[PDB]
Amino acid sequence: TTEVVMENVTAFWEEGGTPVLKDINFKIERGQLLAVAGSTGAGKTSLLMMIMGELEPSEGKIKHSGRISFCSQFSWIMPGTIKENIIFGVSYDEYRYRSVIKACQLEEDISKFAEKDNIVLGEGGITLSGGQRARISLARAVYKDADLYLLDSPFGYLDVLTEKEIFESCVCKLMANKTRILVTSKMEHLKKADKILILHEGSSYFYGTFSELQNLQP
Ligand SMILES: Nc1nc2c(ncn2[C@@H]2O[C@H](COP(=O)(O)OP(=O)(O)OP(=O)(O)O)[C@@H](O)[C@H]2O)c(=O)[nH]1
Ligand SMILES: [Mg+2]
Repeated sequence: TTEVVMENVTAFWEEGGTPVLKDINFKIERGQLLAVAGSTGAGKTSLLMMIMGELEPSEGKIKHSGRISFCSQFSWIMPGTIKENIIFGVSYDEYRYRSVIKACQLEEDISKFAEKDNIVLGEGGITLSGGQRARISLARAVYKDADLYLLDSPFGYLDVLTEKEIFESCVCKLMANKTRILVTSKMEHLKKADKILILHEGSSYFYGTFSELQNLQP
């Protein structure tokens, strides 16, 4: 039925501090995509942290079940091959790995190296670009089997067309049956999402659909 719910959620990082989230409400059905938008400091990553149990509500209720795969907004690499970085301790399957690689446009990068998927990262040899590290980090999160994918601004350092292509091939097509929360501000992502939550300084600036928002326009 419903995969993730927040109801009247208020939370604080620090006792007696200012609330980081204020009366937040949303629901995601199984297989849907929630886009979470808002300016820096609005509370988007903190919302993800609450779903992951790192931040408890002071008011309100939260529902979520099952395993989570989390993609940080800060890309990271550990010493090892590009294949090891993407599978990252999960069991290996050639078809699944290849599908993720292709959806993240990493096939083109990998094909250029003599060592192919065995190119070694994070050990002083290859220095990856920001966009390469972001696509590897996204691929790692998408390769993991999970009930809920939390993708925190995963398109760092990508030009707008590459971002659009990967949003479509990875988030929309490859992950079509999966419950997804994507922190993103881009118009097409909000338009393709089943629901949109725009945060501003902890509060719900807007919650609904892109179509509902368009209907409010003069
Ligand atoms: N005390 C404390 N404050 C935090 C922590 N993490 C985030 N914050 C603060 O909580 C507010 C929201 O922060 P975030 O949730 O990281 O904001 P965001 O929407 O993810 O911002 P961007 O990632 O820059 O787009 C901010 O005012 C932060 O200063 C923490 O671990 N401890
Ligand atoms: Mg953040």
